Amino acid sequence: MPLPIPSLLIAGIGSRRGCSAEHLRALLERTLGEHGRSLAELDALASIDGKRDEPGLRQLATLLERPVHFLAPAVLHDYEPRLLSPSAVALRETGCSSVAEAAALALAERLGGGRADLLGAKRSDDRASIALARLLT
Repeated sequence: MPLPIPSLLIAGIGSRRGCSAEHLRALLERTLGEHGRSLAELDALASIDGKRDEPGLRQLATLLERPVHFLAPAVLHDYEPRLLSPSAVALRETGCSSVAEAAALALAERLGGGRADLLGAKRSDDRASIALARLLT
């Protein structure tokens, strides 16, 4: 009996200082809606670990009752070659050319144990970026 899928869906988030839970949640909702996915289907949120706290992301994780994992800059860098939206601010600050895309892939593959795929390029506004990754199966 092959169980194909714990089908896994992860949202990677990169955000500017101060970005609210409500802002993030609205961007997240629109991003999921583009791909015909619902908040209810997310398994976890991912972002980059650093010193700065982001109360907005922790609050969003509490709203969703789902975890947020913060991943080492070094782990995210491993995903540079597979990113869809190679960036500046990001690359400058974090060494990583898209925090949202890298963190979504990196977490999906870590929780899921095989190859992950982005659903599309990240969606960004002035304050935050969201990317979605799933298990290649």
